[PDB]
Amino acid sequence: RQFGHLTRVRHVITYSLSPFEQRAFPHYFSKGIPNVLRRTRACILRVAPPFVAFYLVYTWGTQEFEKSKRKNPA
Amino acid sequence: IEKERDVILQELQENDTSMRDVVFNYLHATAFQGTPLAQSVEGPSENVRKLSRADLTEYLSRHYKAPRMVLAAAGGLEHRQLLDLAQKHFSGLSGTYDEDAVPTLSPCRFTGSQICHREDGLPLAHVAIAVEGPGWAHPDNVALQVANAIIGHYDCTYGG
Repeated sequence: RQFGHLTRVRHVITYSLSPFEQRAFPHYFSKGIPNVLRRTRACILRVAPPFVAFYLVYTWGTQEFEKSKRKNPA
Repeated sequence: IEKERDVILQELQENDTSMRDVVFNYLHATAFQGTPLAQSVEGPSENVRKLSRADLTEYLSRHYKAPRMVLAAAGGLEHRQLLDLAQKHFSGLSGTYDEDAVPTLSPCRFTGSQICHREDGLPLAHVAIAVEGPGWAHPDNVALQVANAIIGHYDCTYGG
């Protein structure tokens, strides 16, 4: 497979520029970092909470393990 | 003015079919983007439905000026059959201007950029590529016309 018989396009226009005629990293700090946040807010809720719970079962799993080795009053 | 304002909007429809001339109108539109030179000749359909007599009058009243005009002819005549006749007829022309009315040129820069009107439904694909040219005065045009001649041309009929 290759270019030439993939599929159909009609009445679409493309505007593209050389790289030499433009900076490589325009608005890297300005527009990116707000876009990092918006990128972040849209994933954080359904990514962490499992890993959040993991921090607790890595927490309680060791604490409850430590106690079991300490003697009892008997 | 109103009739031609319809005729113009009949030929923009035609030049869509003059696929070759669409390319150069795209080519000039890119490499010379941002300048007046990216403009078409007949103009967009929008401005043609908005152009006034005064814009013509103002456009006309600035560029048609003797220092930036020429007359020429050849074949069957003598140069002094002619000089009298512009001395006769064109002597009344506005050979001057309001001091700040006649502008000179901006150096039109050059861009390296691609433009593509993707259209798979049509028979063939008209394509063009080019670079910055030197200009009129620069003598190496006599060089480059050779190089193009070295490469040349072909269209589906030459028996070679």
